[PDB]
Amino acid sequence: PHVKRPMNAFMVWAQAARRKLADQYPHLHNAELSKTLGKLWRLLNESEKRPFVEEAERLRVQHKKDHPDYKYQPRR
DNA sequence: AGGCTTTGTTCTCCTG
DNA sequence: AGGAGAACAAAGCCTG
Repeated sequence: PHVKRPMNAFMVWAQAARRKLADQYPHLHNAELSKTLGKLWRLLNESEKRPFVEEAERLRVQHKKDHPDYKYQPRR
């Protein structure tokens, strides 16, 4: 068994945004989508980012509670 | 199976 | 010393 990383603010926000974007732009692939998502992300300010920042932090805390002895060991 | 693409978090290396 | 560099979370498509 090999766990995986908790989502950060950007990833949490991109779940529902990618979706809405893919609707609007069916002809686009996730590569291109991601570029548009980037710009849309940095277009937000503190207040607009806060809920996802908070959401990434509770997700983060939960990950530690779920996996106490976890340690991130990326591959080479 | 793994690349393409993004941000943010966390890892593994270390020269002068 | 701390930071450059890269992995890896999400998505779904798509050759040989």
